[PDB]
Amino acid sequence: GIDPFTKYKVERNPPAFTELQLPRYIMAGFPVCPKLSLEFGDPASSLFRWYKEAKPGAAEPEVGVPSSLSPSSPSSSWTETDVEERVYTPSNADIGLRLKLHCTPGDGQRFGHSRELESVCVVEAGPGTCTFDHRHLYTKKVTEDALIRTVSYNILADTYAQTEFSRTVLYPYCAPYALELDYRQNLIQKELTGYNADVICLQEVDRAVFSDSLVPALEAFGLEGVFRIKQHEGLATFYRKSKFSLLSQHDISFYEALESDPLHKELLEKLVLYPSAQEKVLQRSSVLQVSVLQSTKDSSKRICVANTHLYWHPKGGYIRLIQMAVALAHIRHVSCDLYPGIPVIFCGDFNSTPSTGMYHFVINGSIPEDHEDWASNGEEERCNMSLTHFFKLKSACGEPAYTNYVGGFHGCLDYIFIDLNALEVEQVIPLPSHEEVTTHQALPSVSHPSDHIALVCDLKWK
Ligand SMILES: [Mg+2]
Ligand SMILES: [Mg+2]
Repeated sequence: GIDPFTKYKVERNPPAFTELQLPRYIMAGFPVCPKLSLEFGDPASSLFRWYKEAKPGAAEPEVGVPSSLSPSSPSSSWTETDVEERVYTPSNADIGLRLKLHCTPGDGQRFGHSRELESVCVVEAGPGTCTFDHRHLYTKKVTEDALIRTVSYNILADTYAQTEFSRTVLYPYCAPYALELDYRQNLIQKELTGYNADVICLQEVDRAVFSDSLVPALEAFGLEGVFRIKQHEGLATFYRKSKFSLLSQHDISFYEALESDPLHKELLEKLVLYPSAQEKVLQRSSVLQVSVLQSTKDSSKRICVANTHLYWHPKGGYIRLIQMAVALAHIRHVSCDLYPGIPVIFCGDFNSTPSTGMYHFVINGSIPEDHEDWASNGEEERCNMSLTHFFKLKSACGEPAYTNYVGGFHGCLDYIFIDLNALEVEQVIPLPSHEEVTTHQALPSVSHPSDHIALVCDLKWK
């Protein structure tokens, strides 16, 4: 009815849902993570109730009649479930059924008007096994305050997969349905949420994947994220709110920093002696995400979390060297100048195996001017120089046989680098066995949602 006090009153914007979406793909044993954009409220104080179709086909959609959210069907075609949580995980018994979510926005003090929506898909059977199933045995609980469970994962961008070409030439061994973004995202949501991690650094994140898949899944499990585009896709970093808050951000673009920031003046002076190499470096659009996190448990503890995806080309060794030199100089500035020497975690797809110049530089703190990678793409783009950096770094998950495994290539390209003076490794969550990885020849597969393998480790302060 009419509120008779509105003439006397300036009144609140009530809690209200401003996006409500269900996944377009749903599978038994995989969490259904609704997208909720909640204004003037929070999901934690909101109400959720899940319904399932009474039996397959029972809920016939109203023809031509509009809803702004979903199809609409008779209320009597639906059965109320047990589940009053934001996330619903279907069972085998749900196979063949559509789902319906009824939710009421709240802010802890009051509720706003409820909305409801139905899935357009039915629950499907899930894969028999996934490579992360055994790994999840190690990550059943959120870690204690003394630990930082850290993930690094290149999740394979739809913008590079989705293709018929990618399907027929790069990934011909993979079931086409398992290459589909919606299938891979459902696996990725289960994978990442099951790691129960504190810091998650991702690469090859499509913008829409960030907004529609990762944020809804990970925020349901207590993590918040930030995104930085490269060109067609980019980087994401998530952190567990119960253990960290985001204190500051210091993202850079390597070409932009190298040419315009006096921090890198000495490196730039070395490179201008090599016009052709310099041109190739400054044409690259790789970026570096840097997030300084404040511990919610200990006011004295802050950590510098960096994330990157370096230049991809096999002959791009000298470019990756220069990109990492810029990254580490920038990270030194943030972690040692803007903050007085805080620990560094540096995740990424570095597109560099352990035998490369870039890797040598990282773990030794220097590289000589005569290293062969200074002519990785031939004489004209040669750029011999000696570099040094400040850090004592080690790879927390070591040097696996590979972290990227496709039909035509495999190698260790991904690392979680840590400041070994400040952090140590409590445990490494084992990568899938070679026999697991090759069950469907290579990756991705019906059982594994990327062509890379997630690195997961538990770190501790020294
Ligand atoms: Mg890739
Ligand atoms: Mg790569």
